[PDB]
Amino acid sequence: MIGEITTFFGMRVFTDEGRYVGRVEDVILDQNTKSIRGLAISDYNKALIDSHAKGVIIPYRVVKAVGDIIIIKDLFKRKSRVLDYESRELIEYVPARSLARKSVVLTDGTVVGTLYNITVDFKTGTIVNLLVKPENEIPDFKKEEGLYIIPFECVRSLKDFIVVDRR
Repeated sequence: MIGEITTFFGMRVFTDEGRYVGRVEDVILDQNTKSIRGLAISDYNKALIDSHAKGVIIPYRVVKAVGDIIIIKDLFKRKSRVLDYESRELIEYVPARSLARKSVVLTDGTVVGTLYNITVDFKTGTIVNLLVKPENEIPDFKKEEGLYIIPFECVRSLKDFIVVDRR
């Protein structure tokens, strides 16, 4: 259920009707809601998607399962419009990879380190932790496997420098 964001990368996505959607290229994040917003897909199925973009974004709420593959709700169908005189019906934000190995700093200006990875809940889509490769010795963040465990609650911006506070 809970794991690291790099796991998404390269995973094939299918629908819950067994139909191939594509391969995850990136993961779209939201600081305001501390959650995954969408998945960026490439090598995407033309039979299902009418589009000329390099990649398409699937909103994260349609994700049902993340295992060896990602299963999403099948939404690649046509609704049928109702006809009044006929019983028949008619038919006619920050990407995760752009945070790669950025520098992480405190509110005062201390250089905390370089971002290594991001911990997320795959069912909920909540962002849980940052994992920062250390460069200085701040006592404000606990450690595991030699990385700073920064609760995402404490992140205050994510532009050219990842900015982090003690609370």
